[PDB]
Amino acid sequence: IGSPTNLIMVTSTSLMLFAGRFGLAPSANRKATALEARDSGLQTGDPAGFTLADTLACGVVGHIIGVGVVLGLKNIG
Amino acid sequence: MRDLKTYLSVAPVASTLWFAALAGLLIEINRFFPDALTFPFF
Amino acid sequence: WVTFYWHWKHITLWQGNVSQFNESSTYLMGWLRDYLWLNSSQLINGYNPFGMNSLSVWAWMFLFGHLVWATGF
Amino acid sequence: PEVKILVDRDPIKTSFEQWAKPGHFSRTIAKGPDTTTWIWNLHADAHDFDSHTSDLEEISRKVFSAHFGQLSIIFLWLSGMYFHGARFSNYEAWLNDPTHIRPSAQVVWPIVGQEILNGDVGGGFRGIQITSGFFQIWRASGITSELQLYCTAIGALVFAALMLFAGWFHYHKAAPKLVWFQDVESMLNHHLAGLLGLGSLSWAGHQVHVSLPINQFLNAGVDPKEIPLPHEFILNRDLLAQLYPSFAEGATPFFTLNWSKYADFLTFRGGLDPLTGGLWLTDIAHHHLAIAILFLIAGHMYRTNWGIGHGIKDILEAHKGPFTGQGHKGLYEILTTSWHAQLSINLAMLGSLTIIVAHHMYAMPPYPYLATDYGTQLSLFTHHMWIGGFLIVGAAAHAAIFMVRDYDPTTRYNDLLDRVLRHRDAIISHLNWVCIFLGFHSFGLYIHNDTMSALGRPQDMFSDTAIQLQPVFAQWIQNTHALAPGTTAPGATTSTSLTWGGGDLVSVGGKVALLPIPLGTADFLVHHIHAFTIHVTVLILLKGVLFARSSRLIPDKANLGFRFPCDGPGRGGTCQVSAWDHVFLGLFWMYNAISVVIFHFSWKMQSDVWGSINDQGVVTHITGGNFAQSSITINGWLRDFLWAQASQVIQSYGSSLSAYGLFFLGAHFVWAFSLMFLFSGRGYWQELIESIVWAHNKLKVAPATQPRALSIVQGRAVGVTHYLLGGIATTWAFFLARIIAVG
Amino acid sequence: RPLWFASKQSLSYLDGSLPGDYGFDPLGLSDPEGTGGFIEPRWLAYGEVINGRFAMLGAVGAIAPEYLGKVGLIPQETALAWFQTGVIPPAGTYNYWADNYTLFVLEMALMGFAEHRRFQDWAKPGSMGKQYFLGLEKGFGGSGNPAYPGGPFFNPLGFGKDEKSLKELKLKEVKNGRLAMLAILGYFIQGLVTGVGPYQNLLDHVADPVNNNVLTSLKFH
Amino acid sequence: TVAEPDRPLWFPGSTPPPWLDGSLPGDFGFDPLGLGSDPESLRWNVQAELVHSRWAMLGAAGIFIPEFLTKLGILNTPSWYTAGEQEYFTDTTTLFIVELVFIGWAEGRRWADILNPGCVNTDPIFPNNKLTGTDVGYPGGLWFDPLGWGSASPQKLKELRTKEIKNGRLAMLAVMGAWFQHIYTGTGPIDNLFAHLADPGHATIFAA
Ligand code: CLA
Ligand code: CLA
Ligand SMILES: CC(/C=C/C=C(C)/C=C/[C@@]12O[C@]1(C)C[C@@H](O)CC2(C)C)=C\C=C\C=C(C)\C=C\C=C(C)\C=C\[C@@]12O[C@]1(C)C[C@@H](O)CC2(C)C
Ligand SMILES: CC1=C[C@H](O)CC(C)(C)[C@H]1/C=C/C(C)=C/C=C/C(C)=C/C=C/C=C(C)/C=C/C=C(C)/C=C/C1=C(C)C[C@H](O)CC1(C)C
Ligand SMILES: CC1=C(/C=C/C(C)=C\C=C\C(C)=C\C=C\C=C(C)\C=C/C=C(C)/C=C/C2=C(C)CCCC2(C)C)C(C)(C)CCC1
Ligand code: SF4
Ligand SMILES: [Ca+2]
Repeated sequence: IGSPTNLIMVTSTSLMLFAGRFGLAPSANRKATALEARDSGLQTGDPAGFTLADTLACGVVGHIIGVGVVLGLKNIG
Repeated sequence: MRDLKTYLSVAPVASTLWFAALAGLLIEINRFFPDALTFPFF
Repeated sequence: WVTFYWHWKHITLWQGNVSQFNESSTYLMGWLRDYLWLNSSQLINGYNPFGMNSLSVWAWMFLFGHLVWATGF
Repeated sequence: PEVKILVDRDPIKTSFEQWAKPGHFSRTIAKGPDTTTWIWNLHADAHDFDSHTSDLEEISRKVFSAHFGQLSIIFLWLSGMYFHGARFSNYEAWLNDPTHIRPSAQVVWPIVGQEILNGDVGGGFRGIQITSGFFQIWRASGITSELQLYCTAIGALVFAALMLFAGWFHYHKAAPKLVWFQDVESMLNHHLAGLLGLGSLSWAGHQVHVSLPINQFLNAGVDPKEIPLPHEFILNRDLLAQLYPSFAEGATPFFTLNWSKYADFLTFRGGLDPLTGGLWLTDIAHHHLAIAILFLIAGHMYRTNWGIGHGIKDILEAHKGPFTGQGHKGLYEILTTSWHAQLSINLAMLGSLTIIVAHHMYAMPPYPYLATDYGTQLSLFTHHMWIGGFLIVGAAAHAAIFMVRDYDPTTRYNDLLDRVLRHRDAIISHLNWVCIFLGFHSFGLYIHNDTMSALGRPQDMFSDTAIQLQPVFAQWIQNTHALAPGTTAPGATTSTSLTWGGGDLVSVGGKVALLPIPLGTADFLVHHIHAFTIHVTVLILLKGVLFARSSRLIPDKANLGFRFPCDGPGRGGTCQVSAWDHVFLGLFWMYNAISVVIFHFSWKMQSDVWGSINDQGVVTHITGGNFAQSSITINGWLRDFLWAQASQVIQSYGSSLSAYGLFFLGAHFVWAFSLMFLFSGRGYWQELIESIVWAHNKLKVAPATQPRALSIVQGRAVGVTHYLLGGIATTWAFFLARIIAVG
Repeated sequence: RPLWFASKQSLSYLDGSLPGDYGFDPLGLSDPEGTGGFIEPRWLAYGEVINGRFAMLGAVGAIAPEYLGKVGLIPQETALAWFQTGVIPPAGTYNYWADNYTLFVLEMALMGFAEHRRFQDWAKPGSMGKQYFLGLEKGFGGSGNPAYPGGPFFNPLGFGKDEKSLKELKLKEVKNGRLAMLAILGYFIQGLVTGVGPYQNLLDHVADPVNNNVLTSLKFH
Repeated sequence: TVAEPDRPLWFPGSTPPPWLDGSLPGDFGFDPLGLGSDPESLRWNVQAELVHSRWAMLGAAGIFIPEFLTKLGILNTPSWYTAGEQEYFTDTTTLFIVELVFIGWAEGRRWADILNPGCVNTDPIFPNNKLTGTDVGYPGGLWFDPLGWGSASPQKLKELRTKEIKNGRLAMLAVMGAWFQHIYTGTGPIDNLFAHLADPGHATIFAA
């Protein structure tokens, strides 16, 4: 650890991971319009259809939110 | 091989070879006999 | 070509500078630089940001022709 | 719907058999010539693939391999430039003393007298001064020795070989399937994130590890041979740390989001480095990093094999409204079917881009010692303007080829296109009107000023001293840019460009680099000239596209093709109704527009920008600030621009610039030569040729390939080609002699 | 049939018959639909095998002289890291009986013969046991399977005489190779960031696992 | 004149081109660019390879043997590379014109033989002399085959002609070898040989 940046990074990260994980985020098996269900064809041991492609996606999104927020927190106060 | 010699006989290629030879010749002649408004040997 | 020839030979004769034609008429840059370019000097200044003179009617007309000619294209 | 690698093996056999059969691609041309017209058609149809075959897969394979051929040629050309930089350049001497030495990368042989073109460029070097700009690039890249240029030339040659090989490979061995090409989401995802993103990131890497430090030692006056090699900055981080201390951290601030600590070599200062007159390399590396992130993000927008992301067809179809009907419905099918459509959009955007580049490179000189090298700057701006304009006229040509060849409402319909076609008369009539209004109220103002000045009424002119037409809007804009740093861009230290912000004149070697560019009635009038010329070009080309199918004069025009001379003397006469002839006509107007643009650039930059500066700071501009009072009149353009600034090129004989005098006259010659073709017609020429042919048969020397006058269309194409070459090369010689002598 | 990150594409062709099959091709590289050069699934299997074997040899020989140099009978003049061997001159060099370039020409000659003939068994099986090669031809006729030619030279002891043991040993060779490739990759990245050699790096992690070069991310030669 | 289908090829496993059936001496199936693809050009190039081979064997002798002996305490002969600059009993140009005349005669008659086989076998002065060869490139006769080793059975002539062509290929490579060596190194070829024999691991291409 060694910073409050860790808290915001695991915050935005784990929050987006949780979003894409169960529901209320366009997962690989959930296509959005303006969240319809669809098949990726890519199997996953996780029973809820949360795949590896969506794992990488939600992680990177949690890092975009997290780095943007921490740089918005440090460059303000 | 026969087809390649045929291609090398085609108008533009034969023209580049021919005029390239002619250019090298005229260049070298003007290199050993530069300037010259006249035929000096009479 | 005829009139360029006549006018340049005479305009050099009238200036006592016949040599300028004799040496400069053997290459085309000589015609472009020492006839047209050189003798446009007073013409194109017939009017300018600093005033006018009697040559303005010839400056104007000079462009008029340039325009009409180009319109023809 | 599962994106994947798809090719076919050995579609076309590698053989010289069809090398020996001219016109093999065409069933008619392959029969060989009965007349000389054959010889021209063979060359006009060589790259018209969709006329050779109707199979989209074959066409796509030809296109792909052809692109490989192009890239091979480009790499061979870059290999040439770097090799000449290593072997026939004064680049090291210039690298020592840039503000004095003139860059020269070509040396001529002493054969016929031409060695005079090897002029004194400094550094004990005789040669031709180059205006391409490679010295400023190589310096900005940290390149010091000729050896590094050798290595780059060898790598470039190798890549030429690789590209050529891949062309042969993907046409003759592994040729992609049609579905492979049509995977548009995959292609856009890989060009956004893979090509542009990883390219920009890689370049940021080279800059932070090579360009920034080596340029620090160059700017600190260190001798280039004494500068550490670029990899010594990668090995011993103490060299960089001495130059840039942040490198002592070990990229830990990057992962810990302490990125502000990198403000050392990643900066948002803006403006120009006053030593080099180019943009801050810290700002540039930071820039390439940001761009890299943006494109790497943009490359995940489109769905491929994992369900996340967008289908482009979905996006198109959702966009429709009460004015446009079902619009955008059908465009995915058109843009994945017609090559000419894609080439049309890409030519439009790539040319427009090239023009934007032309502006941004002068107003924000990106390389060191580039701004003060006026020959290189004028050459670059003019060059990229020409490329842009040509590319845009091409975009019109291929929009027209789409309309004639690939448009089919019974199969691939689009509502927007149909509606446009359904009020083409309104569109073209209104564009026509705007063009007339702009002609009068831009050029007619010039005629007003010439007439008032000739009559001795300068107070009745349109001038900053008489009837002022101030560009109030643009002035307000550049003021807002001047005020931006610290206010609406608190991170920006200085103005975005020195053309905006008042003061902060930048001078290098006594010559100015950039200062605030004034704007007045002269600039107003010229800008409306640019508006006018662009609108007329758009009129000709757009009219060509929208009436390519049909018109009230010719209802079946699309059946006559994209490129045809006419439909005869009837209906009053129908010459030049083809969309091709609209491209022909639009080329002249692109020439007109771009010509006035580059004249405006040279005139304005020499009058109000470029010049020398005193030790006490008194600036003398190359021309005496005479733009404001002399450009507002056509006579002023004839006299104070053309007649004045042509003295160098007509006085170049006997110097190393005499080649520009020769090209001046020769380009005049080919331009006048074009008028023979543009003003006449092939019937006269064919009759004359009948008499000449008689003379040959008299002596048993008439050829079997019967001589024919050029086609009507070829007459036009020859004509416009020589017109453009002559005019453009004339301005070329004029510009280069002028700015090399007085710059 | 344990499956790892399979897809409908992958299971469409990955049949389980290929040694080491876990049905894993998320990019569909072994998809048999489009097949040209080097995207043939057979070629990718033979390639995984060859890369795997070479990677076994390299994974061993890269860390061996360093370890033996720690405590062993090897002279410390010759006991180096894999990257300081003279492979990468800026990382380090050693003066052998040759100039390292003559060594390279030599090795490209020997590997020239071995690899060229190997390929000829791939392109025309059994063609390397026909033309006169000063004998040796018989073992160069191959088994009809390029990755597994066997014969007297390459399989003298004939392990896996039954298909079951040969298939298990093939699964073993595949997983061994997949492990060794990741190994030599690890040598690359470790020696890149750490710079002390792979085994010395591991030891930096042994007495102090709290070292953990991940968070450090520092690099020196 | 004997097809040889299973002959050892240059590229084991590869298929020989159809215009190389093994009948020619020295046929290892090597013509990847199809330079002898048509029969006419293969005929011509067979004569070419033969003449190049013989000239290159004489040249390999003239370089390597005198350089080797003069390297010892036997001869004083100068370096083959610089032997042209030497001053002989007359100027080299007139020697060269002599050479062009006589060699021009020989090459001219060989030329007439290639273009019109057999038409050139008679002495234009003493007709009873004549030449025995029936194959182009192997003229025979008392002058060119006095020991008669050239007129023999097939398979023997194929063995010997194969020997000639392989020796000649080696000699071509060797002559150009001493050339590029003397340009690259600064000595004669025998010094390259000895310098390499002393330290073959180092004294190579890469000692410079
Ligand atoms: C990150 C992957 C990637 C990259 C970097 C590129 C890069 C490029 N593509 Mg490609 N393409 C890709 C994936 C990619 N493509 C995909 C997924 C598709 C859809 C299936 C396409 C289909 C496509 C078509 C149809 C065409 C291109 C073209 C081009 C060239 C455009 C001109 C240019 O910018 O020159 C800049 C030059 C360089 C950056 C030099 C570097 C180029 C290196 C050598 C290639 C690196 C990427 C390459 C694909 C790696 C594969 C090699 C391997 C299989 C042996 C360019 C080099 C055009 C082309 O083929 O031009 C010949 C073109 O017609 N692309
Ligand atoms: C200098 C030569 C010249 C001139 C004057 C023009 C003029 C014009 N062209 Mg043309 N063109 C030219 C060269 C020229 N062209 C050439 C060489 C080509 C071959 C490539 C073309 C091909 C071409 C095409 C394909 C098109 C045009 C179009 C136009 C019109 C543009 C609209 C406009 O500006 O209206 C205003 C008029 C002017 C700016 C001319 C000057 C007006 C003066 C200053 C006003 C004086 C009025 C005064 C009261 C006169 C009364 C006096 C009394 C005694 C009668 C315009 C009238 C476009 C068009 O049709 O229009 C939309 C069109 O599509 N041109
Ligand atoms: C190497 C050479 C030719 C090489 C050709 C090659 C590899 C071509 C191969 C291929 O084309 C094929 C076949 C088939 C294609 O599908 C593929 C490729 C791969 C393209 C000729 C040498 C030919 C070499 C010759 C002929 C040398 C003759 C020497 C003479 C005459 C004597 C010279 C001297 O006299 C001097 C001048 C001075 C004296 O002091 C010394 C001496 C040496 C005595
Ligand atoms: C499959 C796939 C498909 C899907 O779809 C997707 C994905 C997943 C992406 C994919 C991919 C994956 C991966 C990762 C791969 C990788 C591989 C590798 C790594 C290899 C190596 C491999 C490797 C290798 C061979 C290596 C080898 C090595 C060696 C020999 C070494 C050597 C050496 C030694 C000893 C010592 C010295 O001193 C040095 C040297 C000289 C150096
Ligand atoms: C299975 C399991 C589980 C779960 C787990 C989890 C929850 C996971 C996850 C997750 C994760 C672990 C995530 C993370 C991630 C990351 C990522 C995905 C990355 C990213 C990246 C990138 C690419 C970045 C980029 C960037 C940005 C953002 C911007 C700027 C620049 C940079 C570069 C920085 C449990 C426990 C239940 C049980 C057991 C096992
Ligand atoms: S003059 Fe020529 S272009 Fe005009 S209608 Fe007649 S044939 Fe057609
Ligand atoms: Ca495939």
